[PDB]
Order: sequence, then C-alpha cells, then structure tokens
Amino acid sequence: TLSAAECTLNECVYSSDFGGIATVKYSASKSGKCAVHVPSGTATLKEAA
Amino acid sequence: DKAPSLKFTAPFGCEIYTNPIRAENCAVGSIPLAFDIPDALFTRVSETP
Repeated sequence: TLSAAECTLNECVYSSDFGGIATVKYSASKSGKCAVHVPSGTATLKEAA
Repeated sequence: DKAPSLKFTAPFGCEIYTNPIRAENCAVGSIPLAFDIPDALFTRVSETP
C-alpha cells in the first residue's frame, strides 16, 4: 500500500515516443509491484508495472 | 622625411605587416557569427546534471 507519494516532471517533451519522465517520491508499506496506470488519456505509460 | 609608417599611425591599434600586406588585431567592428547545429548534438535534460 502506497503512502506519501509526490510526482515531479523533471523532463517532458511532447514527442511521438515516450518523451517524458516522471519521478515519484514514495513511502510504501512494503516492497512489491504496482500496476502503474493513468486512467485519463492525458499520458500513455511505457511501463504497466 | 616620410613620416612614421602605418605601424605607428594606423587607427584602432592595427599591426601592419608585409608579405602579404595586411593589418592585424584591428579593434573595430564586430563579426556576426551564424551557427548551424544539427539536432543530434542536443542531448536530453536527464543526461546532464
């Protein structure tokens, strides 16, 4: 379970490919895998997990 | 009687040389530089500090 997470766009270019990097600071309960996803159509994620 | 040469009378402190006849280091005017940098040399922000 995730807690205390903040997203910063340290780099973004609106290119055809994955022209953006988002860094999220997280304080999780334990190690594991997250199904990272954007419900909106604003961005497309390279990684599904 | 021929007066001092251009070594000693040239404005802007030019240095007058021969073979070929030229002036050097004349501190007058400015050179407009035009650069054409191909897109390859522009790296990403994440790569630089």
